[PDB]
Amino acid sequence: LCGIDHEALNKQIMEYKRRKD
Amino acid sequence: MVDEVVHCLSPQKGQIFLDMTFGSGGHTKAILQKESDIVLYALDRDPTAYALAEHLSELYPKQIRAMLGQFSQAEALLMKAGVQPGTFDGVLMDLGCSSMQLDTPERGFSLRKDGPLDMRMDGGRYPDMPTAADVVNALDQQALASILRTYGEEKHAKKIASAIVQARSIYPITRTQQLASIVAGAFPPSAIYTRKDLLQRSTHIATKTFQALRIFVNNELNELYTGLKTAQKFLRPGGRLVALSFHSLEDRIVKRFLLGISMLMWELIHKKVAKLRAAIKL
RNA sequence: CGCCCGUAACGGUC
Ligand SMILES: Nc1ncnc2c1ncn2[C@@H]1O[C@H](C[C@@H](N)CC[C@H](N)C(=O)O)[C@@H](O)[C@H]1O
Repeated sequence: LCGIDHEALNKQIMEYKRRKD
Repeated sequence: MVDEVVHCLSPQKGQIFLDMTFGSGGHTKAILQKESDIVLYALDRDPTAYALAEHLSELYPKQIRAMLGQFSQAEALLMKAGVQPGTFDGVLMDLGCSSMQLDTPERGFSLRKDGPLDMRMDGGRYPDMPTAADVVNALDQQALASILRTYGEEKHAKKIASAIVQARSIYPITRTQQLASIVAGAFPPSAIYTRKDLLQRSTHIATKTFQALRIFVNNELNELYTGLKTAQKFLRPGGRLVALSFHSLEDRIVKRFLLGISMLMWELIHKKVAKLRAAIKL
């Protein structure tokens, strides 16, 4: 875990990755 | 040192092994250089590295079996190839980054030579996977700061995170040296080369921020843990597991793993020093 | 006067 979630930050990146494409 | 990793695997005749981190093939080409009547399975999620693995398979036909994939998908490819659990005499894990992805600037790992902010070990195999540029161009301050502080062991997280979010709102970050100047700007021109290395060598101030993104975009920690489990199940009783750690997190994970903790199955036989620790599965 | 490294004793939130 190490504190930082990866799936939560992933879709926040995807919601940025597609609003550019 | 390479010749003391094979010293722990103890390869004999007829044994079969797994090099979950093939890379340029240093450890693999050192096992065969000691004894050749073996069967090594070579895994690496880097297409540039696995290219050498199968370039050696056609060279050592009755020995090498190249495989491409991450640690997280090593269980599927091992089963789909005809490998049952409890089969390997030894499993090798050499964590970190191969010299191919750090030196070649087109892959964007080095801040020395300029390439794009890519930082992906998988490279082109998954183009929908976010790059290091996509990370610093999306997440917020409180999220970027925690990635640098934990994954990168950076003390001045909020300072660097605020420097990234401000340079972002002007122009997107898409290169390695472009990002290195942004973080170095959060400090006066003095601090750019103040930090010293283990050999008292001068290092850039972005070297920790780059290491955090290197671990985050490739998910080095979560993929390491699933790789430790997969190595445990495909090792036979009496099989040896050698793991080269290269920072506190990679070392604490394998430490808590071999002891059997999350927050009796292993005979820990070696701990040397860049920290090695080998064990035996029972 | 600012930064970096290391150390040390400080205070309301998980
Ligand atoms: N989580 C991971 N999943 C799959 N492969 C990885 C992972 N982390 C690192 N690697 C690979 O392991 C290699 C690590 C390198 N140090 C290679 C070591 C290799 N023994 C050599 O001779 O250089 C790199 O080529 C990476 O592509």
